[PDB]
Amino acid sequence: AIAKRLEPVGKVCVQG
Amino acid sequence: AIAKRLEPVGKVCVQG
Amino acid sequence: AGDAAAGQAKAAVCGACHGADGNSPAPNFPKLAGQGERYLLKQMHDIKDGKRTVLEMTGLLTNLSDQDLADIAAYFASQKMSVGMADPNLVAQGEALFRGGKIAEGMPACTGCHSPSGVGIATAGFPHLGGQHATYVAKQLTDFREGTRTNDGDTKIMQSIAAKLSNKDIAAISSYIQGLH
Amino acid sequence: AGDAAAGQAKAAVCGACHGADGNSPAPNFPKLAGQGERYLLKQMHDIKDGKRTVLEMTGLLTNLSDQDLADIAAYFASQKMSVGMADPNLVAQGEALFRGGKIAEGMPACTGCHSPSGVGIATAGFPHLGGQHATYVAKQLTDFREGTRTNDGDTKIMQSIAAKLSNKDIAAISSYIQGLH
Amino acid sequence: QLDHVDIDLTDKAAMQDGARTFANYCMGCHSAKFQRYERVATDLGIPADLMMEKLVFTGAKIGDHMDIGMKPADAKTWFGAAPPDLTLVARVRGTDWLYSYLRSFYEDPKRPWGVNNVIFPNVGMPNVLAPLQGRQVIGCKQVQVVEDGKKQFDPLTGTPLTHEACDQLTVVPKTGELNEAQFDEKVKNLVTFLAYSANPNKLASERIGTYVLLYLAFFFVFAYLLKREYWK
Amino acid sequence: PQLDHVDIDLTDKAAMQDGARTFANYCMGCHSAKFQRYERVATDLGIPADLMMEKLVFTGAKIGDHMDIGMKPADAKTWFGAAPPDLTLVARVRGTDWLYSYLRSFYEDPKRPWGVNNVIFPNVGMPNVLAPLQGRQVIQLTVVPKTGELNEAQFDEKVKNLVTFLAYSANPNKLASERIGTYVLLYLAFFFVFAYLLKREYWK
Ligand code: HEC
Ligand code: HEC
Ligand code: HEC
Ligand code: HEC
Ligand code: HEC
Ligand code: HEC
Repeated sequence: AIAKRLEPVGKVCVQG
Repeated sequence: AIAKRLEPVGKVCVQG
Repeated sequence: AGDAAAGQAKAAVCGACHGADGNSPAPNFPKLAGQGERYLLKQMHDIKDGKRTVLEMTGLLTNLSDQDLADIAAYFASQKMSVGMADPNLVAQGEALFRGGKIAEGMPACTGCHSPSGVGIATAGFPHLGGQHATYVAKQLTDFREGTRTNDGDTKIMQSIAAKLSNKDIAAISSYIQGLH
Repeated sequence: AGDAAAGQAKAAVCGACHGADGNSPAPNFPKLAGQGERYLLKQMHDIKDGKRTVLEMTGLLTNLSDQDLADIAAYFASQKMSVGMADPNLVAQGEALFRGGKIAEGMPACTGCHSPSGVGIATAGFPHLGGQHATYVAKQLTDFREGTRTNDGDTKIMQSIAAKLSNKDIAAISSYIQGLH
Repeated sequence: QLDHVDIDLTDKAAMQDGARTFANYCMGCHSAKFQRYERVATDLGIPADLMMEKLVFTGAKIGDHMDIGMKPADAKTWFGAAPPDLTLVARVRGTDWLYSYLRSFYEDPKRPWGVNNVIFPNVGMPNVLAPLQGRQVIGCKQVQVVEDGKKQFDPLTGTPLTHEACDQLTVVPKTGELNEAQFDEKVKNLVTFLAYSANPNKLASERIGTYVLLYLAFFFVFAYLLKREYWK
Repeated sequence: PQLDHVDIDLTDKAAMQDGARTFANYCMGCHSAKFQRYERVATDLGIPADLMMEKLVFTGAKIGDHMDIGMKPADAKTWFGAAPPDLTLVARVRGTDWLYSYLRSFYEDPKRPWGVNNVIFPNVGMPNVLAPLQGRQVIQLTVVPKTGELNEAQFDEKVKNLVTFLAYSANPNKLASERIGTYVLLYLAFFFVFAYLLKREYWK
């Protein structure tokens, strides 16, 4: 619950 | 006199 | 403001290098899709006036008027930049640099002026970064660091910021930005 | 310790690149004349064991024993490094960096470990710098900064120091070192 | 004219969302250097590992201050004004001012960053929440009709009766991730976190003060009896 | 260890200027003098401000700045195994005799990390940075002939001038102190007679 609330805004798409 | 007394040790050769 | 509808027609010549929609396929050509219209127009004017030197664009903007440039910038800003992929071996360091910067070296995080998602601030002219080719981003960071690119203004925002990035830092952050969304 | 007399005969093969007396004519080859014996021997052993990679030296030291390397180092140390000229447009910045380092960035001045005149500290293994080819010094600083050269030890003395040098700083300091004596 | 916001410092979820917003959209330029990640995690109920993973982006330790890489002098050169430390900004400006300021950015081409602020005219801050709010402009939109405080709502639907006004902050449709209510809640959570940061002792202060006042009432009863008696 | 006595003259402006030159060139590479300012050193040594900036300020600092250096203490401690201490007060921490004996007691010891040891400071982490001037000194300490720019007498003067500057740096107020103290003591002797006479008059 807290972890979802605190998710960083920037999402990075990584190879594999 | 003081200028000679305080001359920096490192001497550098420069083009021209 | 420019007209995206007419810019699409006017931007066909550009699509040779940047792609039809502005999503260039080659890493060395930057993606213009989704880039801030203000930033795109500023870059095009700088390249016209020689403030930014792009040899591949020699004479391509000289014949385009201010309204044509505005239309092209609006058309490219109306698109969506495709998101690349970050190198797993570099994503950690690049993410740390992008989100946190360097407290010790006093380098800002990129998330302030460029959004945490890398979309930039269109009104402020801060360019969209997320999804931009890693090669192009690394080249721009190197150019800012070495003073090759100086069209960031008298304040030298990016010249100063890139002065604090090493080559490994530049590569890692470019790789992270390539996959940032 | 090595014998300079025998080293002269043993060092003839090296003179092809580094010069008969160790004062190389080509900028890319370092001058070995007047270099610290301890530093020369350390570099020779590092190149032998792969701690330092010199492709042009591949296999040249494999057949030379410890005593032969000591003799060559002693011979080269007995010589006097020739002094080049510094670029007038770079001598000011290079001199400033060499004598004062960077207070704000925390980069040391080079005059401590390398004498104010660049003669190094022979006993401590700090190499003689003054008069060394500007191109070679720039390459060494770049390798230290990029981690390409890591034979400076676990303390990473020169890697840490060169991490704080820019390309322009490296160029200016290399020119000054070339002119230094 | 500021807009009132009812900020609940006992809402851990709201403060957590505000802290996330601050760490992502705000710490790029603004520091919270008078405040430690460890204390923020303890007060917001965030596990230390979770705080490290989710809110500490600068490589600092849990006990370190919320410092950022952007130096005040560099940022003053770049923006024309140094982004102030935001640990105490809720106390400096108040929560209502912050709530109105973060929702009052509107496009203004005459300005260096293309935006201006109703609350803070000619502010040097770029509109960094534009992706969330969307494009906001000084345009024409429907505003509730008011005549000398005679505010008209719809008796049946309970929604406002509106007339067009042509000098209002209007968000261009389909330009931001969040609608007006969602961005309102985002800004409310951010201002709640800032209010906590400015005064992290508020709840403990109220508890301790309640106990102190109870004790002082007890002691007053005894002292008053010892006075009125002994004055006979 | 046994130290060599050196007579330090803090009124010798030329000697202190030579010592300041030696400190700026050979010592500020690793050591800071961060508790004194270039401006005050120039004023006390009789060095013009422009001359001080040109000849002794190598860090790009202003005349009024502390004599700071780029080498940070943590980095130097990592590199040398020991942090080069700030030398502003070293003449008070160690004394001029100890400094004079220490800077002349470096000899070659291959077992040491920097190839040198010191009689005064055994197993010291200092590289022998004045080896170019003194020459190769080996163990009783003897200098290998034709290995340094200076002979024993010329190097002793160089160390003496450097130690003299260090002596001044530790105590920049000594000359002004002895001047003021003379007048304070003269006044107190003058005041004592009046106080003594006043006491004698009353105690009759
Ligand atoms: C979360 C997105 C943010 C909040 C909340 C605030 N900021 Fe900023 N900011 C920036 C600058 C250059 C200034 C100075 C402008 C000027 O002085 O004219 C500011 C100012 C503020 C203020 C005003 C505080 C006051 O006492 O007047 C507040 C309340 C504030 N900011 C809150 C720059 C930036 C920035 C760089 C791109 C970012 C990412 C943010 N600000 C983010 C937030
Ligand atoms: C290949 C011949 C090109 C064509 C045709 C066009 N552009 Fe391009 N452009 C090209 C390169 C190799 C680069 C990168 C230069 C560098 O420093 O690496 C660019 C760059 C731009 C930019 C800057 C983008 C940014 O900074 O994010 C813009 C805004 C731009 N180019 C615009 C543009 C327009 C309007 C064109 C048609 C008129 C066009 N480009 C064609 C190479 C080429
Ligand atoms: C050309 C084929 C070479 C011959 C023959 C020898 N060396 Fe050399 N050396 C060469 C290069 C290109 C370099 C620089 C490598 C780099 O990283 O840029 C060197 C370097 C050295 C060094 C290091 C000197 C220094 O300043 O650190 C030493 C000590 C050295 N080489 C020794 C050496 C000896 C003993 C040789 C004969 C057996 C010899 N070199 C030959 C290229 C060439
Ligand atoms: C880096 C190459 C140095 C330069 C150049 C000079 N010094 Fe040094 N110094 C250095 C280190 C690493 C140390 C610590 C050694 C240890 O084992 O602790 C020192 C120490 C001194 C001291 C001792 C002071 C004390 O113990 O309180 C003195 C007196 C001293 N250094 C003097 C000195 C002088 C006069 C120099 C120029 C001639 C000089 N140092 C240069 C590192 C380096
Ligand atoms: C504050 C304002 C910052 C921050 C903290 C960073 N950058 Fe960015 N940047 C900024 C501006 C005003 C510009 C425009 C420059 C111009 O007008 O010529 C840029 C541009 C870039 C670019 C070039 C983008 C492109 O050419 O398409 C890059 C690659 C870039 N900036 C990267 C970058 C990184 C990695 C940062 C953190 C280390 C960073 N920036 C921070 C303004 C600002
Ligand atoms: C003290 C520690 C210093 C500082 C302040 C500087 N250097 Fe120098 N350096 C040092 C060591 C121990 C070594 C040996 C590296 C090894 O064993 O591989 C070096 C070496 C160099 C070299 C290489 C020279 C050559 O290859 O012949 C260069 C070019 C060099 N260092 C340059 C340099 C510069 C420019 C400095 C000031 C910015 C500097 N050093 C400081 C030890 C130390």
